[PDB]
Amino acid sequence: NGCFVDALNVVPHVFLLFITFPILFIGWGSTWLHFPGHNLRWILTFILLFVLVCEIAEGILSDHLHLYMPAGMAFMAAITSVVYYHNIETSNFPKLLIALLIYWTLAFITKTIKFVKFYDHLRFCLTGLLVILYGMLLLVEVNVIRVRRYIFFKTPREVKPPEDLQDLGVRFLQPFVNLLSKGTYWWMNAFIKTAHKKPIDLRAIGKLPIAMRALTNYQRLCVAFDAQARKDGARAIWRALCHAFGRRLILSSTFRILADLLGFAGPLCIFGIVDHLGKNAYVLAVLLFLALLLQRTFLQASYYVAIETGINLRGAIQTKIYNKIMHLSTSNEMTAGQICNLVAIDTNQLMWFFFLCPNLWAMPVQIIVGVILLYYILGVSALIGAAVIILLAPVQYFVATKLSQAQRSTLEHSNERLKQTNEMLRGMKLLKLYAWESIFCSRVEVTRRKEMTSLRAFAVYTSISIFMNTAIPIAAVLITFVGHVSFFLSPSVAFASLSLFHILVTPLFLLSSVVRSTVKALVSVQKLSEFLSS
Amino acid sequence: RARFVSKKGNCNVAHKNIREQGRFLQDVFTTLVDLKWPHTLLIFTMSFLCSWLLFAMVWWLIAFAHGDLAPGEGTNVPCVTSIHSFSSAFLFSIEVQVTIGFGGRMVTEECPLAILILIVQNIVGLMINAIMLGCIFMKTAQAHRRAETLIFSKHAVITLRHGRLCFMLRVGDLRKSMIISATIHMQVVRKTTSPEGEVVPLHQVDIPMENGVGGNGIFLVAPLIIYHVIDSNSPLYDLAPSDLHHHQDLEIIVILEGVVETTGITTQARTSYLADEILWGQRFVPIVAEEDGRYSVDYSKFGNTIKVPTPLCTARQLDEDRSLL
Amino acid sequence: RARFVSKKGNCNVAHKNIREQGRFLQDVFTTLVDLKWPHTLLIFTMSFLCSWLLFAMVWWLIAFAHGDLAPGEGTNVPCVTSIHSFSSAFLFSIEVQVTIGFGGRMVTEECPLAILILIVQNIVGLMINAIMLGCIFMKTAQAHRRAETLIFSKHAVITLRHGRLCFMLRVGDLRKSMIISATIHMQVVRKTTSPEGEVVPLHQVDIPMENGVGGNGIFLVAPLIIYHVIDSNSPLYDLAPSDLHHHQDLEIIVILEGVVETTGITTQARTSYLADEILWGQRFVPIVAEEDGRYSVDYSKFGNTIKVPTPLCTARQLDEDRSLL
Amino acid sequence: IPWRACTKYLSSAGILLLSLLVFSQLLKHMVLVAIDYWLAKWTDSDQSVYAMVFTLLCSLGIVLCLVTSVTVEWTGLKVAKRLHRSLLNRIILAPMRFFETTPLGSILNRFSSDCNTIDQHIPSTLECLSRSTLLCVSALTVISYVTPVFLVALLPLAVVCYFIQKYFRVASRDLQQLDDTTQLPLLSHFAETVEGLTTIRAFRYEARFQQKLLEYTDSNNIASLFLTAANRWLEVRMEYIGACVVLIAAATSISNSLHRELSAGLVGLGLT
Ligand SMILES: Nc1ncnc2c1ncn2[C@@H]1O[C@H](COP(=O)(O)OP(=O)(O)OP(O)(O)=S)[C@@H](O)[C@H]1O
Ligand SMILES: Nc1ncnc2c1ncn2[C@@H]1O[C@H](COP(=O)(O)OP(=O)(O)OP(O)(O)=S)[C@@H](O)[C@H]1O
Repeated sequence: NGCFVDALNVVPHVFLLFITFPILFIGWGSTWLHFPGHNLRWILTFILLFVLVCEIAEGILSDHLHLYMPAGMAFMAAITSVVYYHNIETSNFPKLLIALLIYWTLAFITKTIKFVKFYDHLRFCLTGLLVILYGMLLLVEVNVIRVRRYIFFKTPREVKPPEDLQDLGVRFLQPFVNLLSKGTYWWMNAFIKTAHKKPIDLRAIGKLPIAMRALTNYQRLCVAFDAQARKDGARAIWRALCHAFGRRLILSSTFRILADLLGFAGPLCIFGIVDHLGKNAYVLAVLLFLALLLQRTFLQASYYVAIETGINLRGAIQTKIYNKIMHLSTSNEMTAGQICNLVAIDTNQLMWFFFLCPNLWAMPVQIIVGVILLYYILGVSALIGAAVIILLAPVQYFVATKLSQAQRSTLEHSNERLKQTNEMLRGMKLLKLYAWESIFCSRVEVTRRKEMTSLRAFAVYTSISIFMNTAIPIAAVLITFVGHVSFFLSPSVAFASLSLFHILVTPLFLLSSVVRSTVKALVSVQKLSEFLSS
Repeated sequence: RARFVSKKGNCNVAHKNIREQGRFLQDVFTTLVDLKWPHTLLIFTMSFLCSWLLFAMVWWLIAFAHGDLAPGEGTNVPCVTSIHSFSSAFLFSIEVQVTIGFGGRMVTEECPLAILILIVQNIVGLMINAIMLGCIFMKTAQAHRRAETLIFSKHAVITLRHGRLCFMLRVGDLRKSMIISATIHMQVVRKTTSPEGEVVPLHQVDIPMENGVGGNGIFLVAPLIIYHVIDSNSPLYDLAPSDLHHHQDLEIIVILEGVVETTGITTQARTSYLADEILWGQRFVPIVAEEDGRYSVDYSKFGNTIKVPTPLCTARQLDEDRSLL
Repeated sequence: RARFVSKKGNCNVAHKNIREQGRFLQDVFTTLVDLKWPHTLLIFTMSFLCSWLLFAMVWWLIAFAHGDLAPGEGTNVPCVTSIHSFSSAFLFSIEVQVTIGFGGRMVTEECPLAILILIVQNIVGLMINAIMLGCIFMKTAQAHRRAETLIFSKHAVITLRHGRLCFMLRVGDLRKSMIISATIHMQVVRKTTSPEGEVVPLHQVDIPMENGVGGNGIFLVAPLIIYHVIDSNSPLYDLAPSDLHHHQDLEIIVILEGVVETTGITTQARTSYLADEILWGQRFVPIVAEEDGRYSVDYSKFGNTIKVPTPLCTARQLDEDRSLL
Repeated sequence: IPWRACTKYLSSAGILLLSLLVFSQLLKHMVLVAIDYWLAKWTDSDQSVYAMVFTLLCSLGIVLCLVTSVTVEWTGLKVAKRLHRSLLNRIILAPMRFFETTPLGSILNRFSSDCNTIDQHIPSTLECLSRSTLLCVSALTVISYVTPVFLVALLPLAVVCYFIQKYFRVASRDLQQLDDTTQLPLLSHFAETVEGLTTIRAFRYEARFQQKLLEYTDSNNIASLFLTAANRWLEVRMEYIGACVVLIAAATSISNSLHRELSAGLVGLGLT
């Protein structure tokens, strides 16, 4: 009785979609309360979305409406569960939660019946995954009733919605929104729309949450520094920062590596589609869509978490070196300029290096996966190509260094020019009282030519950089395809190689800047340690 | 500048940081009886269609499960005679739910499970019909529209009556139907600083309406100018006539309450007059006129105003001059 | 210690030895319209099922008695065509009662007794349907939930305003919908002994709410601190500031009444403040703030309080010092 | 900023190099698309002649790229030269009362930075903007040619981007300048503490000054944080649309170019 069990599955989705509509229509016609398992709930809901897409794929492969309707109904049921949970996060209730719990139990029952009747005789894996996900969501609901007040004894002892991010006027609410918007930044729609009309200012801007201030980051950093110095330096301050900023950085890094994996994965499903049509493809197309959106979302969340950790670190070490400025001795002009450079360039170097920290961990796995993937698509010839592109990464670094050198020289000349100007724009009446102005303008132009001369070499190096940027992508395909067929090709192979070439060219440039930033940050932290410990 | 309550009678102050404990939905039907008509009609049709589709699905399933859905001649009688597909099942659901009872498809005495589904279908249908009638009727006692028909003059003037400064404002009715026992609560708001150093952002204070021996309420047949006399005890008594037009921030609101005749509900109307809306030293034009055998009221001159040669000075200084004259 | 009425607004005093003369049930529907929703829904389904089963039994019996129940071909026509067993009879009862009218089983013009049973079945059905709709609608005018949405600050403070001792308490609204003509009845209770040797266990006395020229009522848009001034005539005027926090037993309750707009019913809210809840010499933080073009109200500071350097002394001794200063 | 500033900037270069830059860029992008267009016909299977044509296209691409880069370099340097000389000459012939009226900071500052800023960043950023816009136009034209119908589906979404553009800039500029402002009094404050350090440690005013510095660093962080939040917003939304377009392109390619079109060399270019 397969159709019978299909209908029995369709029923509970219908029940929930029908109870959701009155409440959703009343709610559709400023305190955020969060419950334990919220993030777990949303993660599991996205996994449900994915498995439901797979079930729809199965239903397309089989076709019999009644045989693939259960997926199309669970889709709206999960979306309506999301709508319910949004309506509960916005206003708490003990009853709406039970309304979810009933549906979870009934869906679990129907899935169990499906599993048994299948065991007695692709479907197997999908049904099992759905069973596991529904069970985990059930356990989450049981946790929620165990926490505060589903039925439990009389009073919830309810939390008292968090005043950190919800009390008196604050505008940057990142930690206090729905875990979907924590990814897609939906809370910025209101800000940006209001910003279009009225000019933004510090009165129109928010105030930083208690999760990120000078005091909070300074407290964590000084606690780590204390726990490290009680066990007694450059390595000490380093490990102190490391243990102080902890989980956020590694979380960003793992977001980043998973995104890198899915990005390396995209072109392979492209390849599969191209193969299938030349000789099971709509599924690959929708999977490509899903993988693209998920990969890019994870990449962006990674960027943001890293940036926020870096901003925390900048605030922390800034207020710390200001705290040190109070206890220093008078015997230690040049030190003042060194101090203000220690805040204007050294701290910015530290913070931008902390921006680029997760990229330094995620780059090697990216190039490794790239080379191993292209080898299995083009064979030995691939290896040759895989060399050429990689050879651009060290060369780039060299080029960059030359730029820096040039920059230094140019800056020198520029400074001198400014001096020869500051006089003329002060002795104005003196200058024009006898018209010696052209005589000084000749000298000013004499300086300018030297400045121009430096700029030629700088722009030549810039030109070489821009040239290599788009030359190596062409050269890779040239020396690879000519060196593969006519030396040693379905459209899929060539186009997958093209995609991988671009997906590998994009990260390669960043490794050079990462290396420069890392060495400069190491030097700047040695400097900060020498200063902070005088 | 910011206004307290708008001219139309709606409230301006936007609320922030409401610790919602859920009472906003806990008022389940006293919430939606507030709504507009399109939303309420939408949610009523959605209630009805939701219930109908739910039971149509369960009936489709029960006819499928009994096996009466499998087209076969003999050896059975369907629990519901003449049922073939989902469409006819949904037709049966709407046939029994909303109590039309077509009877082309007959539920039979062979299956007691169908008896149970019917005996719950009908009671839930009747309960949701009962609430969806009571709440729409509780709605049609929305008489705020009768709060719309009342009107006040756009700006209010002050004058000198009986040797004392006075302020005059108009009101009036717009239909034949009277409003029972209307009362006037006339209030003034101002950012005030106490002698104790306490500053309030807004300070409501009652200014009396001056009728016979006492009384808070009035009788509305024709447009009646409401007549208060500011005295040294009154809170408004201290201001100056040249500082009101531009700078000062003084909202004078009036709240007229009263129960309409036919529905019996108690409605009210609220309006504000700003420091830039009010003006000084004028007089309204007489509306009522002895016509052929009755009193004709002309609403064209309702907001009309004539100049009057009255002295212009502050009520404090005017009281000091009354002490001098 | 024992409280008079609880914070939630429910009454605490448990009644004992009520000479029940039966009026508790004599209010038959004004009793059950008070009940919760599950109990009222239970008793409504039980009313309906009771009536349906009663008439299904009597119909089963009448078809049995006529002999039309005895399956036979010819020499008769059943009073109700196509009736076989009790199940089909109960199906006929629910078919004619709740006015679906399936018509598979036809009541015929051969037996006038069946005509009588139908002509009483339908009228009793219609009457019990009429009451079971009117009472559920009379229920959906439960607006006590709107008595839930109102809020008062947890504790009340006293201050010195205009050179005289004052007590300040907050109130406020939680929805867009206004409350018409709300009035404040502010009462104090205390175990009192008269000079005649009479001791009362509890003694309610009105303490005035101090508005403009008079008036018992207020206007609620934004959170308005209610402002009373205790004077030598006031009953609360005699207490001491150090004896209130721990020992004395003084409940100050406030009862705010008002009719909600949309339903028109008159609701109220009641709250108590104990001698241990109230505190001395403080000031609330200003809620209302001039935002972009409006007034923003922040309910986070609703219950917030700041210290104020005010003299601490008894109102009697403070009045004596005012006589001295 | 209007087109007049850029018009004067490029007219200082002259008609000699303007077209030499623009047409060379157009031709480089045309070669970069045509190589893949010919590879599309290369795929299905004269393989040797095909590979030789591929080699010819690959050589044309790199030669043209080198030419374009050298053009941008030479033009930028000439423009900087002429602009500096003209600025100096025009400042020389000014009346004395003009020099006395205008503060020294503004007159000196333009030469100090404007000149430096332009020389350091205008050529590279201009080259990058040109390459980006032409690559985007080329990609749109490719996915249009590959799918006759996909074109008609992509013009709606692109119009969406227009609405995403305005709302971004009118804020992204604003926040930007705010950042600059919160950076200026902070650093200066630091310096004030260093010089008058003895006075501040004597008055025992260390607490209030530390409070002020926490205030300033918070005002800096809120700005530098909202800026990255807005950049993330624009990024994610533009990316969601860039994924919608590839979804629609692949969905049209699998059916149109296989079922009825019966062409496989198309879907490759479009998907890639
Ligand atoms: N314990 C009680 N509980 C509730 N109601 C009562 C009670 N006692 C009396 N009543 C009613 O309320 C009124 C109070 O009057 P009472 O105290 O009973 O004096 P009474 O003269 O004895 O009147 P009775 O008891 O009816 S003969 C009476 O009229 C009763 O009807
Ligand atoms: N921001 C708010 N919005 C709406 N209602 C509130 C808010 N804060 C409190 N309430 C309710 O109204 C009353 C005001 O008292 P409060 O200012 O909260 O003092 P409280 O002692 O902290 O009481 P709590 O918050 O319930 S422990 C409380 O009893 C709350 O139930």
